Amino acid sequence: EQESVKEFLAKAKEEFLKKWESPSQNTAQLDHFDRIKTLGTGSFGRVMLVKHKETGNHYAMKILDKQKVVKLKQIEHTLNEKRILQAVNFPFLVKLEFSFKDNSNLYMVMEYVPGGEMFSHLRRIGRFSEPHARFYAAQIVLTFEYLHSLDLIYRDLKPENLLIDQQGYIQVTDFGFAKRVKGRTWTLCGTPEYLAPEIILSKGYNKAVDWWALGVLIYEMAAGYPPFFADQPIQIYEKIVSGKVRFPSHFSSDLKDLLRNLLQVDLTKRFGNLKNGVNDIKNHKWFATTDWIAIYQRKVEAPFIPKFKGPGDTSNFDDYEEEEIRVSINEKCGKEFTEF
Ligand SMILES: COC(=O)c1ccc(C[NH3+])cc1
Repeated sequence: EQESVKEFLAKAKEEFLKKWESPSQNTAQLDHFDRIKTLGTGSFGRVMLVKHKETGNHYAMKILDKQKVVKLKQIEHTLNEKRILQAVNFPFLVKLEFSFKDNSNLYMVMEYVPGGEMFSHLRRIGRFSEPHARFYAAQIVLTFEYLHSLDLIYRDLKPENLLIDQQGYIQVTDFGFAKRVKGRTWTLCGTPEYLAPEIILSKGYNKAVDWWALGVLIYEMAAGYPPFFADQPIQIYEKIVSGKVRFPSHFSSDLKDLLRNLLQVDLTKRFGNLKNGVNDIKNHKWFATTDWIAIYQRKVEAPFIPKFKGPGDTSNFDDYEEEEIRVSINEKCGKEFTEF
């Protein structure tokens, strides 16, 4: 309710809407870049480290195969991802620098963050101390305050999507499930361990699912494993809907209290979804040592700085089979992707 935050968010929304209404398109092409390395791969796309041939800058180029996007029912999702990313601007979101398409693929050319995914660092270290988890959590809280004020739901919070930058701060990547939603939406998406009960139960759900996922993330960062862990998805889902969570004895009382309010099965009682909105989270005791403005301004010294040798270093990412980027001589799926 600080007039300061109100005016910040009002300007943020004005700027977002202008870009949302008139999206950029076709701002580079493939032969402006050299291919370096595959950084990730999935059922309909890949992320490739590339270097711009004129500037020498490195980028993470997400390449989506239009035919596979169609087959796996991701058309609208890919259009969401690009339209949202070209319109947002926040310190903890990876920046989309260029986008374009060709006969075969869609391309989103993002700033490359060489420090790696939080997932790798968390697994390597085991767990994060509460201060370390809190530093990251505060960045997600502010990011969700920003996104939700724009009527955006993120829907893919998990450690793999949180890159650690050169200053040790988070950059959220992968807007593949992000959507502009006034009210409710219905698509089943997200990784099993992070799904809110109302997603599992096929309800019309809202931004409260992001706050649930933050609870899962904070738990996993501080414990080293997620709260509803089980060997198969159906067993995970039974635990999620049950309303039962066990906390390690090393968790502080303040942490347990915050988590009970984020991991609240009843979405109408969940922190982030009450009348006081995000302030129930920002004002919670677990965040008492957090200077929200200093986090936003990146003035807090980070818990650690990833080790890397320079902007082209791939040592914090892992190795994948290197496959061709073939571009068909014939246009595929042109109609479906006209707006991209
Ligand atoms: C800005 O995006 C990146 O730097 C990046 C994204 C995804 C991966 C692999 N999951 C690696 C790097």
